[PDB]
Amino acid sequence: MKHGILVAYKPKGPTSHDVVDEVRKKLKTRKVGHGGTLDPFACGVLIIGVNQGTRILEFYKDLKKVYWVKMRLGLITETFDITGEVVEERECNVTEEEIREAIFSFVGEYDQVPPAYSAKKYKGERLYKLAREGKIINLPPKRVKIFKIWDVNIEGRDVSFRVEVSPGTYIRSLCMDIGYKLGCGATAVELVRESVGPHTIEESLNVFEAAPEEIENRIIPLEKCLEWLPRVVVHQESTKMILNGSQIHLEMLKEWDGFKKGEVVRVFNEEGRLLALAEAERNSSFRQERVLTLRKVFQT
RNA sequence: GGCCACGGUUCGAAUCCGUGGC
Repeated sequence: MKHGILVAYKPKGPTSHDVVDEVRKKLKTRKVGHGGTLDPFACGVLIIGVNQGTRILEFYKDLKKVYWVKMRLGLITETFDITGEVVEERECNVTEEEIREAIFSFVGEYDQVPPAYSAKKYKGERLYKLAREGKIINLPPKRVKIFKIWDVNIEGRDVSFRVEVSPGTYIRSLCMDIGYKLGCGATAVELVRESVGPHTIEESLNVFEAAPEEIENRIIPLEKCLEWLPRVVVHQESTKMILNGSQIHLEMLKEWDGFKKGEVVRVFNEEGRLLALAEAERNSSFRQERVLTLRKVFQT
């Protein structure tokens, strides 16, 4: 029974949950989840948690992502992709200069409204559910930031490019907005998430074509997970304490590794075991004041 | 853990997580 994260590949077609089920089918379990959904029409990196690993999934939602996208100008749908049933073709007569101009005009920060077809919630129901019932929701915008755009390739009306964006950014909205700026409209047709944080699509595995063994081996152990984030070590004695509630104090730490305030921290004992993730209560300077407050404990 | 309500995450998560209650 392994416990950790699995960098999987979601083929174009099935939903993010269809991925989980596939996994939990192979590993014969139920403790399975993902740390970030991918629209069915898209494909790429999908962080999948196994057993105790599901507990750390929430930390991947804050990682930068890298997508390769291909939108089609002059196309518009209600879902912002090619799976929409209400399409509207529009005449596109813009110069490649006007296109690239619009594309890079988005590098930076802007307020992105979430597509009505999102998993966001309004009043106990999911937007995509409400949208299908005929009620479109207009949620408040989210200041999203586009870090950079590269490998732009223009072919007639099919524009394509790579982009790195902050967490919570919708590539569907990005395209729709670029199509607006261009007046002809735009719709995402192909979307490929090349990476989430440091997890590439190369390090990924197509759980749908692999066997249990193959899937098992590719699971990263809680220790090796969340490579980013500060890691502190505690004297082998204090371990039993931590595994039984108990906050962490100065006299329990053996190594520091500077960190912030409410910043998450990894807690290792001496034998080299992840004991728990905890939020700092201070900074990182030189009395038994609780210096770290538990945030999650692992009974692997 | 389980059973309810509410959120989260790039859309068909009841199924994963997180918050409240028991």
